Amino acid sequence: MDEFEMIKRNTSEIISEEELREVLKKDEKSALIGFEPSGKIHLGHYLQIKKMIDLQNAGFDIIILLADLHAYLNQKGELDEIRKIGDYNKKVFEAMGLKAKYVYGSSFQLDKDYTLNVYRLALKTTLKRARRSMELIAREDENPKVAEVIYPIMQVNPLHYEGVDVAVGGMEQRKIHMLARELLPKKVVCIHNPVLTGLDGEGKMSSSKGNFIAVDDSPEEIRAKIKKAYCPAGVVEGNPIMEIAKYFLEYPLTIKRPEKFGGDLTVNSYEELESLFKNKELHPMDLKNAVAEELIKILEPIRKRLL
Ligand SMILES: N[C@@H](Cc1ccc(Br)cc1)C(=O)O
Repeated sequence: MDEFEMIKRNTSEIISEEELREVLKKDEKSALIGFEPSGKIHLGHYLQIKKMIDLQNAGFDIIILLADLHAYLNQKGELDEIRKIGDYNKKVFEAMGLKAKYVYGSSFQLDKDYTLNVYRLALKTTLKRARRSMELIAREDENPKVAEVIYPIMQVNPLHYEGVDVAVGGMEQRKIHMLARELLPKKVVCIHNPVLTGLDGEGKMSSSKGNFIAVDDSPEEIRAKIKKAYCPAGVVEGNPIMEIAKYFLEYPLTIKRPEKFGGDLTVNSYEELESLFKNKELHPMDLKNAVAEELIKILEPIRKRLL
């Protein structure tokens, strides 16, 4: 894989790929991701951080926006407590091996120019579109607040992207990013990462849903979570165990089993794994055993540093 293919690997879309190729030619390029700070950092976060690390390996300067004001607007609590969750997230991201600059949103998002741009964009953005943009992001609320529609307009504020060539986020961000594509004065390449399925297979992985493996989970804990996880024989779609295998594991993968079940299996790619599992040659228990043990090893250094 050249740089472009490394970056493209395991993303859901790049907007646009011709734009990304132009960016890669530059000496200096920057990529941004924002996160509302989360009390637990989970594999969904890790997947994206891994992508920022790809970008870093591709010579991008990395910026992590600790989106405290956004989290505030999205009902995650008071700013001071959010910022301390932010500082913890920074430690986790550093433990994952990311080399980045960290910025707290509230550092600049209360500046007069930033605020003026919020209001200018507020004039340009329909309520309907703002609300549509937040469907996968907004905290559940029986009586949606004005804060909900301020959030996306802040996210499209041009002062977040000045000197940034690439923005990365989950596919949940795509409607907001489409807003930005249309409104931003200077185009920024969007790279969208896939959204992991929840361990119970019931919806998307999320902090509020308690359906994820946190990167600092004890090995006992990871094993129990994976043991209970949705993982029907033969089915790859919406199978979180297969997702973990696709997104986190290295190949060739050596799947240890009893000789009773075929004995050790060596698989040279995720697509190879996909065919075996789909053909019912690899049973969920062994796939889970392998995924849990490889995942524990993957996360070990991170859990260890957070010690
Ligand atoms: N919308 C992202 C947070 C975010 C992302 C990007 C900016 Br700019 C501001 C905030 C959230 O879902 O984590």
